[PDB]
Amino acid sequence: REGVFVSNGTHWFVTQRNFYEPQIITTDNTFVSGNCDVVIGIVNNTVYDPLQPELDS
Amino acid sequence: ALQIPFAMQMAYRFNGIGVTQNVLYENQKLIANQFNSAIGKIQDSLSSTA
Ligand SMILES: *[C@@H]1O[C@H](CO)[C@@H](O[C@@H]2O[C@H](CO)[C@@H](O)[C@H](O)[C@H]2NC(C)=O)[C@H](O)[C@H]1NC(C)=O
Ligand SMILES: *[C@@H]1O[C@H](CO)[C@@H](O[C@@H]2O[C@H](CO)[C@@H](O)[C@H](O)[C@H]2NC(C)=O)[C@H](O)[C@H]1NC(C)=O
Ligand SMILES: *[C@@H]1O[C@H](CO)[C@@H](O[C@@H]2O[C@H](CO)[C@@H](O)[C@H](O)[C@H]2NC(C)=O)[C@H](O)[C@H]1NC(C)=O
Ligand SMILES: *[C@@H]1O[C@H](CO)[C@@H](O)[C@H](O)[C@H]1NC(C)=O
Repeated sequence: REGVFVSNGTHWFVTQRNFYEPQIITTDNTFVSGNCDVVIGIVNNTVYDPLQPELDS
Repeated sequence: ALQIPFAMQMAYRFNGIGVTQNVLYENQKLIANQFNSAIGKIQDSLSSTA
């Protein structure tokens, strides 16, 4: 939504463009569009959905 | 200078005009071809038009 994806080598994070602040990738930090096939250089990682552990209680 | 991939710099340029950056990635080959062709037209324009 704002910022850019980065990896420390082992894990994937989203970060604001002008200061390194690594945050977990979530359905709040990110928006969907279309599917994997169209994007040049897309990568595979989990996106954590913050609602699911709440409803898992 | 901080390096950034050019297809990712252009996504920042698209957000800078209020076009959501998925519009670049979904059209990256088209946007690249329109840019390459437009630089083509500059050479033809300048080469002919004194
Ligand atoms: C990349 O970031 C992750 C998360 O900050 C690091 O994984 C953690 O590493 C510490 C030890 O350094 C462990 O105590 C945590 O349990 C780890 N968390 C997870 C979710 O695995 C990871 O080590 C970092 N990698 C690099 C190369 O810096
Ligand atoms: C991202 O993950 C998907 C699976 O979730 C990978 O898709 C598989 O790719 C291989 C090789 O083309 C196929 O044999 C499988 O049948 C594919 N599975 C599915 C469900 O499509 C994909 O290759 C991964 N992409 C990257 C860039 O790592
Ligand atoms: C958006 O506009 C471009 C033209 O700039 C369209 O791309 C052309 O599509 C036709 C076939 O429909 C081709 O003959 C041209 O060679 C294409 N031009 C380029 C530069 O690739 C594009 O199809 C349009 N898209 C939509 C959804 O209207
Ligand atoms: C990045 O660099 C090399 C040379 O262009 C190429 O082999 C590799 O596939 C490229 N990856 C992407 C995602 O374009």
